[PDB]
Amino acid sequence: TLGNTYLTLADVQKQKDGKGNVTSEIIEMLAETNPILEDMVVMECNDG
Amino acid sequence: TLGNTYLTLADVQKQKDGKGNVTSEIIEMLAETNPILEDMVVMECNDGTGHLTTIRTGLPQATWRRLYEGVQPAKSTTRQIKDSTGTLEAWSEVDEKLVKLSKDKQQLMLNEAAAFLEGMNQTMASTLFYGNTATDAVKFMGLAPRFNAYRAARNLKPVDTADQVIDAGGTGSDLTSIWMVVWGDRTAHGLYPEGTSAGLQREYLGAETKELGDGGVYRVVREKFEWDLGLTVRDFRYVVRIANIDVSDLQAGTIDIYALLRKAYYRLENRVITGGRAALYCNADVTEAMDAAATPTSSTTASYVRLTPMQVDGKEVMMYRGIPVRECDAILSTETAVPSVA
Amino acid sequence: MIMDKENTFSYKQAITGTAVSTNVIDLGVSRDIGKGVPVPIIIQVVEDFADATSLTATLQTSETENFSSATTLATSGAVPVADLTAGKQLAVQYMPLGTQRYLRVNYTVSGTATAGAVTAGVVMSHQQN
Amino acid sequence: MIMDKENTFSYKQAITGTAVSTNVIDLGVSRDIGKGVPVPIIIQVVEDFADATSLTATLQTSETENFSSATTLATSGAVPVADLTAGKQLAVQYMPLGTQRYLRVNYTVSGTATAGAVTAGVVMSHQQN
Repeated sequence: TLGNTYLTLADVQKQKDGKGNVTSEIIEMLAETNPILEDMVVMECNDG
Repeated sequence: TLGNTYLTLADVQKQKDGKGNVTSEIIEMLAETNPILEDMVVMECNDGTGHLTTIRTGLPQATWRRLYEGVQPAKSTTRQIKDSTGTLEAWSEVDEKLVKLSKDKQQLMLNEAAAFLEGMNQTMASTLFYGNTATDAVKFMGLAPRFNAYRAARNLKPVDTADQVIDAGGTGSDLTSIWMVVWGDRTAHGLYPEGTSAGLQREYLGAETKELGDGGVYRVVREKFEWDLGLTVRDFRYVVRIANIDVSDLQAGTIDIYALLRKAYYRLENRVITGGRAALYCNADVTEAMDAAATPTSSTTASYVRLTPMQVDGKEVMMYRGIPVRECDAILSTETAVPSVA
Repeated sequence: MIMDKENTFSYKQAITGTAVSTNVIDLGVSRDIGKGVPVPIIIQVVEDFADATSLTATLQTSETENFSSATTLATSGAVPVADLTAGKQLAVQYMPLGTQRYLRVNYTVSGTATAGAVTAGVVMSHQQN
Repeated sequence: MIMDKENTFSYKQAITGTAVSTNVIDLGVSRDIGKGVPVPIIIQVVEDFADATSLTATLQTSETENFSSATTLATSGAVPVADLTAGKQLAVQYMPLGTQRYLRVNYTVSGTATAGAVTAGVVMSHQQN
């Protein structure tokens, strides 16, 4: 069954233009913006 | 049994003036302002069998790997959607002797060229805004048919084509819509088919022969105008529509135009983060309503704006939130009742 | 959709009542199409429909110019009345396999409608969305 | 052909009785993968059928692992056993449109069979003549 685990051949066919080359420009349409991880301060625990 | 095939004596005569020369000034009361034909981006379709776009429709679900435990790999689940062009073309034979006889050759031909160019621009804009191949076969796809369904109870960010249409009222015969198209490369653009030249073309073929079906023969001159394009909204995230705008209520102010506009620019959810050139298209009636809401007369019930005595005239609405609001003579105020996606 | 005359089954043909495609394609010799490079076709309803129960647009082929040896390359099936809406692609996205000299489109409607139209043919690039 | 393991419905499956496919290709997202660039498929019968009578070869698609309610995207019809030899294709060339959530192949057979097998699955490029 399945078919969702590894990068199957159908997906590779879908990821190329009609000229037969892989698509450089992929529309994301599911990316999100989250600047919490951008403005957050982080430093090494550096302890026990 | 007919005489409207080509330009004749009567037409050039009525194109003349009292002085006796072809006029350089014809008042075009059928001319239109069609800004979208100037703010659009046109790029070649060099992808074969029409331009193709690759949506992404899912992302992996990573796992917190406790040490010495295996992680099952996942994949990027994409999806594709392709678009096509559609051509417009017009011709004009004007009986080369006739244009020779009229003194102003260039002026006469320029008058006819402007006429053809304006008519074809009107058709291009009208079908760019409402062309639906699902009812006309040959034409390309406009922004209207791709969005003719709204999510009734909107979900926050499962962005679907029905998730970018805000509805308020309508359900009559006064309906209209407002547009928000991002004119950029990976936003939306005009595909001219591979090999086809870009934009409205023009070919002064010159003199011809026009052989009749009874042995008749006389020179003609033919000028050919051609244009094909497709709008290919590659990411409907960059476009949002507000439909079912009741013109009666819009002028009566019963519906809040600015509440809808604010519901846009947030369903748009883009150019508030990233993107390219933006625009906002609506007819004269809608902009009239916006200017009314900016500087209100005894406007229904409430407006929440106070004005000064000198601030009772009101400017034109112009740039809304930094988006240049362009008025286009193609968004009809007699739209169809865009239905709920249920 | 870059349609084209001289390769069109029917341009804006009305569907009301049982009838066939106005134009019948003729490929010179009985050679094949569906094989090799895909050839998109759209037997698609253009204008809405009426009380007719169903519709059975089939892609019949035959060696003779007049179709006395019917051969179904692909069938729309008995599509119900509700789905006879504009933009409904009633048959396969691409040209089926086994094209003979001539091909027709056969419209078999359960009952007769007061409305209904179809523009069927081969397009340069089938337009999605 | 370079037909591969994963997106493959059945590999030399006998389905001599009235069985169904085994490898139900499941996709979490309704991609409806047929759109745009095509994807070749085969339901070619791989070894002959002896005593069957019909081999309705539906391409049922549903929205649950178990196909509680399924949708047909390609049906071959009641193909008589006289044609169920090697290479007898049973549906269209490329991927259809409407693959909502899950995809399994049905093999409704009129009567039982003593021989028969198929190799339904996705193929990178078809083989013709």
